[PDB]
Amino acid sequence: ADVPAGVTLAEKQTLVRNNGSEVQSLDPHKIEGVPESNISRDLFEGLLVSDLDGHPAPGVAESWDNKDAKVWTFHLRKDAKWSDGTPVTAQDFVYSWQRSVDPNTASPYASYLQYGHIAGIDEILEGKKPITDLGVKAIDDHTLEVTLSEPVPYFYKLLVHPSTSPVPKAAIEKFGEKWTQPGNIVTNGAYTLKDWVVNERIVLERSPTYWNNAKTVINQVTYLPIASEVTDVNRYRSGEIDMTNNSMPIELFQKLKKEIPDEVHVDPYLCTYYYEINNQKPPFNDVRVRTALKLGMDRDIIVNKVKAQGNMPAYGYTPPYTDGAKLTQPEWFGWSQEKRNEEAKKLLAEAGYTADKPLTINLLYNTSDLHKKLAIAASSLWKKNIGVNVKLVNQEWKTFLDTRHQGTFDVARAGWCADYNEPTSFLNTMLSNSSMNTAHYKSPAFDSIMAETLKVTDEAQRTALYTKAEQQLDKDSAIVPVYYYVNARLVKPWVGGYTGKDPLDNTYTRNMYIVKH
Repeated sequence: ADVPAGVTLAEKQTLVRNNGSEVQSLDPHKIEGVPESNISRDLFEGLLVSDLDGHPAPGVAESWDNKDAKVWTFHLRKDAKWSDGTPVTAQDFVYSWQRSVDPNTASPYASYLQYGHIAGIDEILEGKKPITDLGVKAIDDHTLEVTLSEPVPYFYKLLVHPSTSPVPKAAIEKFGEKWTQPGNIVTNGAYTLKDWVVNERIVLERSPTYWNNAKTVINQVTYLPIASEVTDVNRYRSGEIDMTNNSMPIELFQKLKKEIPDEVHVDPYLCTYYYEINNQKPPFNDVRVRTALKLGMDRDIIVNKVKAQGNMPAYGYTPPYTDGAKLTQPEWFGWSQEKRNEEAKKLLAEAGYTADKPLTINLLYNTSDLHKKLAIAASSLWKKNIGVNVKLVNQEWKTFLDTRHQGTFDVARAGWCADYNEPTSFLNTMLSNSSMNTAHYKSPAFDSIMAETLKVTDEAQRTALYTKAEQQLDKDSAIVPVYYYVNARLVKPWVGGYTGKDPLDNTYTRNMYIVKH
């Protein structure tokens, strides 16, 4: 943290944040969600971190080199240390990345380093080649060399993601899944784990072995797992919570904005709210049925509910403000809803679903006051607009994510947030082979467009291809875009170091401080 001149720090440097739900895991290879990443960024530190503006900055690596954006060499800082005093080495990263891509690990982010095209990865992910063939090596204890199968100019931007953080071999092998328990866990971020009470709290405490501990200010941070936005705000107003989750109660926003205007932060956020269709679940294996569902949704009515927060109605997957995106709106997005509804019902009839023989589907969502209200509106809209009957099903975060990977759902509320600020962070999740493809969308044509993005010579051509990717995704009605996110949360006046200027919102507790109050 960089505390300004004049600021008087409080004696008690402690922070309470709502994390929104109970984490899947504290193992960096077993996570895929925002809540999981939030805690992971305090506990483990990779080669690079995000600075306050979201730009990649030195983490364990203090400097780095690249040849032709294909061989990357990272010089690791000599004082990088684990919480048990031992050094963080190149060898740690080799072990960790290998573990990330091992089929036996079953990481939901197994495909993340394949987004960077590390040599050997394709056949390792399929179980045809051993993990030790991965193109990552420890040249010496403090020099990590990564070899890619082709130039990837943005490869370095991936390396801030927690799935690329190092993990402690000895704790994992001694304790298996219990390695992340308070007595067993070994960490290399600014904090370590103090306490973990399921469905109550996770308490982290400052770790003096952290190389940059001298700059850390907060001594203890508590993360809470409260899924109810309304409860989050209530416990904020009564003094328990210092920072809410970035999920507002629709109905309370304007009142908050009127009563405590200086505590309401609203910033750009590179995430898209959508209804993910299970493309492998009949009848949604029919492009006509998916298209009907996409067109029949009234984005204007949904967005109008959160209007005060400034959300924009969505026409695709990749947020239009993503670095490197110059997206086009498809023709259907310029129609009236009436016209959209008429098209949708004709499509349904072509597929054989009529007024007299209507479709009933299940809409899955994760427990949340916001998603519930929006799901009730979505069901009502679909019934009235295109004659589809929609039943709601709610599941807790961890299980919700499980269900979507297992494919035991029809349609699901979903939100995806960039992991690095470049359109492949989104588009690579719809690759046929991706560990993150919960839509179960498989288009050889799409995959082929994405393979072309790394064969072109300049960034303008790459940008034009990302637009071709989105157009293909839309032509296949893989998902039902709803709205582009904003990052809206409550932050107490004495909390310092929250700038909100990173559009991916990768904040670190080590950057905050408590002003005397």
